[PDB]
Amino acid sequence: PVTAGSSSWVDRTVWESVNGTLQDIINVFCSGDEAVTFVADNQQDSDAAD
Amino acid sequence: DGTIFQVTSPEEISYRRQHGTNQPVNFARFGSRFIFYPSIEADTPYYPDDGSPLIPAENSVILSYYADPPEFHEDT
Amino acid sequence: IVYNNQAPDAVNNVGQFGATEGSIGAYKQAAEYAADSKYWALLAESKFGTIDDLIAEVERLYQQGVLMKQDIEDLKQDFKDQDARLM
Amino acid sequence: SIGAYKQAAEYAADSKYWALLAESKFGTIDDLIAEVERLYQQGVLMKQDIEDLKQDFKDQDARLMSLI
Amino acid sequence: TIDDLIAEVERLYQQGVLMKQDIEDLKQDFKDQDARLMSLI
Repeated sequence: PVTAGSSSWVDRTVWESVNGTLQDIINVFCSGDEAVTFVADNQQDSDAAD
Repeated sequence: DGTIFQVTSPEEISYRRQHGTNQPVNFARFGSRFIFYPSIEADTPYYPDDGSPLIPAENSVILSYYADPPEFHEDT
Repeated sequence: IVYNNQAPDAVNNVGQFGATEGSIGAYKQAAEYAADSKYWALLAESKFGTIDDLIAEVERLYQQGVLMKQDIEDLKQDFKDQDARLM
Repeated sequence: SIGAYKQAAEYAADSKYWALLAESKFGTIDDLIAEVERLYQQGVLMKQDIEDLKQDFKDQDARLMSLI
Repeated sequence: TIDDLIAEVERLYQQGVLMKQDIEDLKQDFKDQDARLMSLI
């Protein structure tokens, strides 16, 4: 705000952009019943992945 | 640093006062007085008995103005 | 390149602002007394610097003189009176 | 805080009048400083007196120690 | 500044002149007491 007569308005494009992806960030990882789940390759260790 | 002033009216400098926050220095002509919005403090010595160049009076503001030349008073 | 050795040789008899023919007398008398007052102001500062230093230095040595003369006075008075009463 | 520009002659009248009274009373206190400098000569007068009695006591003190 | 310093230093003078005469009176009193001590013994 260089001067009072300079009409010191500020645009916040970064503010919409920074959270802009975050409408999707929380919506994909932390949206479900949980976040992560392990999977195995055989029934020998399938009882340990859960 | 060679900062140029510019000139304006009272009606604006007064606003500047009522809105203290100054880089574009302004000034104006109140009768026989010069006003500057920011409370500047350039300086000269008291009456010039002098005895001091003082680095051009502390390298203060400097003015460039046309002056009334002297009326002749002598043949030579 | 140029020398600022030039001096005003004419009389300030004209001028659209400030000094006028009806007021140049006030300007002349104000200017001459301002230099005289300033000239005697520097002398006033010069003599004040000497007298203030002189007053400060004599008071300091007087203060050191008083404490050293008082210390020896009580020391000698105590020594003589105690010696007199002991014997 | 900006002052206005009235007649220069009136300001010159204020210029000299205040300067005249300021420098005149300035001269008076210079005499006041001068008269204060006139005194304090008694301070050194008792000073040399102190060593004079100190020497007399020291000379006497040697006499008593020599006697005793 | 000069008025402020001249105010206290003149007090030191007045305190000094009052104390100097008191000690001289005591000094004379001690000297005559000392003088009469030698005369007695």
